[PDB]
Amino acid sequence: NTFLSCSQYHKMYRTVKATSGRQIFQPLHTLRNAEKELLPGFHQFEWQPALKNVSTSWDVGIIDGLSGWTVSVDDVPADTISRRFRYDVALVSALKDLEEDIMEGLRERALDDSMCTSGFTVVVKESCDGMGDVSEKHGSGPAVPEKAVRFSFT
Amino acid sequence: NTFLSCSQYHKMYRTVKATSGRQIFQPLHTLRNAEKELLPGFHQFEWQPALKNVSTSWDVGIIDGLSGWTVSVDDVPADTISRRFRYDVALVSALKDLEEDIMEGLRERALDDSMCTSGFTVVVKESCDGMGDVSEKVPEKAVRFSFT
Amino acid sequence: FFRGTGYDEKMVREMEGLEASGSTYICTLCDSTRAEASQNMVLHSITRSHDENLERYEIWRKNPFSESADELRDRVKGVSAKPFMETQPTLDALHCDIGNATEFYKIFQDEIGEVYQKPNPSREERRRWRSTLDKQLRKKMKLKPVMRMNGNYAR
DNA sequence: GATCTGGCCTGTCTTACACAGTGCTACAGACTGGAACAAAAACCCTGCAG
DNA sequence: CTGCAGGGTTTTTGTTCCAGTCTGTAGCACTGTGTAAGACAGGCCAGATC
DNA sequence: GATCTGGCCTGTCTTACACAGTGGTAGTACTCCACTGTCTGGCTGTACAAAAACCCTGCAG
DNA sequence: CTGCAGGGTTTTTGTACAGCCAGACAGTGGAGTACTACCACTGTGTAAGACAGGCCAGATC
Ligand SMILES: [Ca+2]
Ligand SMILES: [Ca+2]
Ligand SMILES: [Ca+2]
Ligand SMILES: [Ca+2]
Ligand SMILES: [Zn+2]
Repeated sequence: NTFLSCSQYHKMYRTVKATSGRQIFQPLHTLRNAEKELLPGFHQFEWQPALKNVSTSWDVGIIDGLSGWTVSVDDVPADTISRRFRYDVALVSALKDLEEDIMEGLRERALDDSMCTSGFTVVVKESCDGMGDVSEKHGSGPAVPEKAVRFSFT
Repeated sequence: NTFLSCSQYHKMYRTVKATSGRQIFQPLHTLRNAEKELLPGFHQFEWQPALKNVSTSWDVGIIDGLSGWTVSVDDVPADTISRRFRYDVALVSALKDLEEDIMEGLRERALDDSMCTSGFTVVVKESCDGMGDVSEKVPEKAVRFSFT
Repeated sequence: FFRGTGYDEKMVREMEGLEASGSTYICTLCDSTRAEASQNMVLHSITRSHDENLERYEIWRKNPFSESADELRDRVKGVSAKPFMETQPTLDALHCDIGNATEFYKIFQDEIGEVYQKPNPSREERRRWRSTLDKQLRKKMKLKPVMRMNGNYAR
């Protein structure tokens, strides 16, 4: 939430560590470990029926966006840089994030919990716009750090 | 030591104070005058004899370097931007900062502490250099003059 | 006690009223000429001092001997401009390091090819010996070149 | 049948304007005390009530 | 035995006064950055022309 | 029209100037799990003596 | 009024009985762990001046 570094975090960490007698912040690696569940690709799940032409592998995290674009020069170039998830894995991550509030709302709605297993309709908005010719530092020889497009949902 | 912004610091502080606080970090306003010990223009001092050609006010902090260049566009233009200190104030700040270390070293050598208050000699290194290709946000240049 | 030491060459010579920089007078300390500095190399005395440079500059201005351009240039041993910031008689550590580094860089680019065997090489062969030196520094020692060699690349 | 021209429409500059951040600061709005108060929260307690 | 109307009881939660006294945050000045609207260029096809 | 010469051009050699900072990875030197039985030293009900610095008092001047 | 010493009070200071639980010391085997140091990685040329070569053009006789 504060855009701090990895290094700088550890710096001020060792600082407060030797400062007043306690391990007030956790160091890096334990923060990394604790976080790795908050990313996509941690919760196991299923689909009924099974997915259409989708690998049932779940625990995967970040994929490379080219989707196995055969890099051979003869064909259309395959240099296009891209990153994404498995859409569905991102969805299950987002949903299990919100599960706390869904459980709160079920508490308010007083619906019995042995009756809240099937009838859920999540409405999902999605969006896709491009941010053009972005400015970024230390380019004296162009490396296409300009035209980006961000796929998103809510 | 880690290049954080004001808003940066306030968010961090407000956050860590919300949870398990028991406020820990200090608010911004308090630092905004707590630093005044470490800046120039805080510590009393003087010279015998008095310095030549120097206004003897010991409390001025940051000063524009132009030194009251008459803005008359008739004459040579006063456009070049600068900021500096008054050497003496800088030196007294740095020295009275070293106060801790010099008293420590005085005690380590077991030399007396009440007397021997008159023969201190300080060799100070100065160093200056320009800075090329400063991405500007006047050409792209700048010169920094420091000392140690 | 103040010491003006941490200035690069260009600034030192510029503020002590020297002819910046690679002119017939090179050393900020010993006033021997350039070519003479190749005949003798080790035996020299350090003389250059602030106040005496002010003396030599006053001589340059008044011209009390009515000598010509070059004779006066020599009589003051090359002091044209009036210095104003006093500076200690010493060299820098860093960029002497970088200068020796780039000097050995050049001589390595030279000896990769032939120099005692080639009286005057051409630009193409110079860049080619550079290129094979860079490939050698990459295959062995894992050193790609940079635009100009800084302190780390010099070490 | 070969050629001149208005409209137009796609592409291109520009450039005005919004946002973004960052240190100062000014303020408005939170916290402290005594009296004193109303006025329910929840137990309990009677009471007219079946 | 049961039902609430509603009595007692402390507790809570306000709460009225001024002062503060800190604080966050919304100013404020600022200039650097990214964009999209709009001017306008030109070429170029259709319409008018020779 | 032959000759000459200062000033200009090309090529030269030398001194500077950006390249930090950020995240992932790894070896490695430094530190608590449970299990233990034991000891010292603070705590505590009053009564007992010992220092300290003043305030009055008394003798002395 | 001066300076000082028996007594005085009042307060601390400490030792005195006695019992009691908190806090550490050794025991181990390592497993972890924090920490510091590693990687990979952008990009591959410039700007100023001094000097000797050569020429060449502007003026001359
Ligand atoms: Ca868009
Ligand atoms: Ca847009
Ligand atoms: Ca430098
Ligand atoms: Ca530099
Ligand atoms: Zn020398």
